[PDB]
Amino acid sequence: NYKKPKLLYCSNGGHFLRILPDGTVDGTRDRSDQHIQLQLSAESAGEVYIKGTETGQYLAMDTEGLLYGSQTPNEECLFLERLEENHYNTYTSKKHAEKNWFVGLKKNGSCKRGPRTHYGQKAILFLPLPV
Ligand SMILES: O=S(=O)(O)OC[C@H]1O[C@@](COS(=O)(=O)O)(O[C@H]2O[C@H](COS(=O)(=O)O)[C@@H](OS(=O)(=O)O)[C@H](OS(=O)(=O)O)[C@H]2OS(=O)(=O)O)[C@@H](OS(=O)(=O)O)[C@@H]1OS(=O)(=O)O
Repeated sequence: NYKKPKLLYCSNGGHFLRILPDGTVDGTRDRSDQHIQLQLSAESAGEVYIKGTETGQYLAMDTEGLLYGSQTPNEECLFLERLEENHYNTYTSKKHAEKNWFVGLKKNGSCKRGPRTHYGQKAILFLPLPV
């Protein structure tokens, strides 16, 4: 929540989180892709935004539970950051917090849906690395 740009790596299937020019969100194993470089920033304590440096779009979660890219920052773009016991990070949707809907990636690299996520899954665990 912080100063240099980062990558976000998910060890479930070995993919980095990725934000595309058309507004779609997925994951990839190709460490050279320019759409995987991210800039995090802190609202207040334990709350963050996540932006793609190349396109300029913000990460968001919609009413059905899927991830997508937004040109303007809004309430659907805010997330709750947690440093877990095993020392990974998790991100929870603010607007849908009463249901425990997480950001996550499937074994095949496409995005998980909010309603299909739980505490304990490999899919929800992320690790920040330097670009
Ligand atoms: O066809 S299976 O019965 O093998 O199910 C595999 C799919 O289930 C997930 C979770 O999907 S969900 O129901 O929408 O939440 O993974 C779950 O099952 C796999 C298989 O292992 S098992 O011993 O046969 O149950 C487990 O992965 S692993 O430990 O074998 O590496 C998952 O455990 S883990 O969280 O990755 O450690 C297990 O998750 S859970 O405890 O039931 O929540 C899907 O994986 S997912 O993409 O991470 O959501 C599997 O979908 S798949 O693309 O067909 O592989």
